[PDB]
Amino acid sequence: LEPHLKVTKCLRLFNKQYLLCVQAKLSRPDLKGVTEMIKAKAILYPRKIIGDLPGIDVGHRFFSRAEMCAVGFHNHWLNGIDYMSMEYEKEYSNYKLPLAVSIVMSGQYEDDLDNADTVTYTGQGGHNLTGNKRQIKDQLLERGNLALKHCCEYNVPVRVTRGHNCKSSYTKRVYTYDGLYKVEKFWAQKGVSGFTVYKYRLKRLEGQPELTTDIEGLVCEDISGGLEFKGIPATNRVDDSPVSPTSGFTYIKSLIIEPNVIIPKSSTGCNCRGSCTDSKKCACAKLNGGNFPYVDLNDGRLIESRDVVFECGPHCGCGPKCVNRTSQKRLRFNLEVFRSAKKGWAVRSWEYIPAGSPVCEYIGVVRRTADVNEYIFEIDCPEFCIDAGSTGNFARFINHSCEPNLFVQCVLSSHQDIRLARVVLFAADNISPMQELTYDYGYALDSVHGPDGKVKQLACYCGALNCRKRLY
DNA sequence: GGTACTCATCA
DNA sequence: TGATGAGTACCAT
Ligand SMILES: Nc1ncnc2c1ncn2[C@@H]1O[C@H](CSCC[C@H](N)C(=O)O)[C@@H](O)[C@H]1O
Ligand SMILES: [Zn+2]
Ligand SMILES: [Zn+2]
Ligand SMILES: [Zn+2]
Ligand SMILES: [Zn+2]
Repeated sequence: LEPHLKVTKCLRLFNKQYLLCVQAKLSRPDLKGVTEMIKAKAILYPRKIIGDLPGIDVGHRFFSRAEMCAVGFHNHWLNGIDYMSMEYEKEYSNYKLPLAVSIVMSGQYEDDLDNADTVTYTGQGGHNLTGNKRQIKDQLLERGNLALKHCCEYNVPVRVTRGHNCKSSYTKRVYTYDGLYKVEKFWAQKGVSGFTVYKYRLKRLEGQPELTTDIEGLVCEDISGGLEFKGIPATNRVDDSPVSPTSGFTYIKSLIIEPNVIIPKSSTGCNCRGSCTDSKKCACAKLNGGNFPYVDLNDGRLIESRDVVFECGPHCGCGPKCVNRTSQKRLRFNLEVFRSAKKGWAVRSWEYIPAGSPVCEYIGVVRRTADVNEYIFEIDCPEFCIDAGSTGNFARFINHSCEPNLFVQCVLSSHQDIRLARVVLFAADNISPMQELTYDYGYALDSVHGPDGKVKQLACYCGALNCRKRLY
């Protein structure tokens, strides 16, 4: 129902198509992903819209031009100016068409001038796509240039999105929707390359979140023992307790099996050598239904959720680099444990996390549920659970949300007993720096009874729009 | 139907 | 570094 959720699910569907095209090794799988979205009538906003799109807030970060196409936010994958064609002329009979609704500024036009709240934006045309990429002939008042002129004359604002470079390993560039701007005036003049260009002076409208630019409270330098490949610092700027999240608690990197929990028969595994790449020859690809569930992109991303993923294991002939061991690899991201206002400790990332990336296995002591307060994860892909109450990895610090950005994935690798699957958290969405990582704990309402005559209730503080207000 | 256009993306 | 990329937008040589 709710538009932010619609946007989320559209973007997840695009990400699925994208990764499937990457697996098929198709040219420009981003664009192919869009074509698949069009075929499936899955473009969220299939017609042009003036102003804001519901579910797309000012500040929204897009991870490719293609994503913007998938949502319907900006319909060309290349073109800087998106406008209503003459098809829209009866719908908007009092405006003069064409009429622009969205522009992208990515530093490609030498005449562009970016001063944040004020922008001088170059029209389209005569722009070289090959070479030093300069203007190579005069522009005229046509196409997008006309569209922008009409915006100026009819007081129709345009959405403005900026491309930004990232020094991250996995995402090279991001596009931020920076809000509505009015087209104040336009004119022709000689550009820096000596040919005529049209220029559009844009001024950011008020009534919007401010444009923004861009270790305090450290309580522990690395909550792992140096056991994670990337250290995980902890902070507390909520109060000044000097207490670390590690007090009382022993960080571990591998599961601990309680003595009365059975150790199932080891998986037979595959006979591939080095890395598994041929899905015909690989028994582990066969277990998954014939294809690998992970794609070899950004050190391994899960294409889509499954009842269970079958990874290579102890007896496979392949080494640790195998893409079908994706969730077994080193922590890829710089993370931080921080004190939340009302949920206790919480986890966020300092880096971008691509959708489908593994975040972590839930590590703790595996116990029979019959033998077992707030750090237990039942394995239900329930006879067995993972207890991180006294020992575990960082997973136990991740909070619940009614609108999460991580999801739970069961993985079999050491053995084939589904009751004892590994529990692994993957990014459901593309996650930006400093966003809290969360998953849905999945408790039923009124499942919990206090030791007396009361249903026991626990308030949710996830802050989501559709919060429902109770963990249970 | 025919096609000129184009502010990305790939190590 | 540049070759490709595909959904138009508009005319229908
Ligand atoms: N969305 C949410 N709202 C309120 N409390 C939450 C919450 N998500 C997690 N919690 C709290 O965190 C517990 C899960 S363990 C998660 C780590 C915990 N926040 C800590 O400080 O160690 C829950 O029992 C609950 O007390
Ligand atoms: Zn393998
Ligand atoms: Zn194999
Ligand atoms: Zn294998
Ligand atoms: Zn909630």
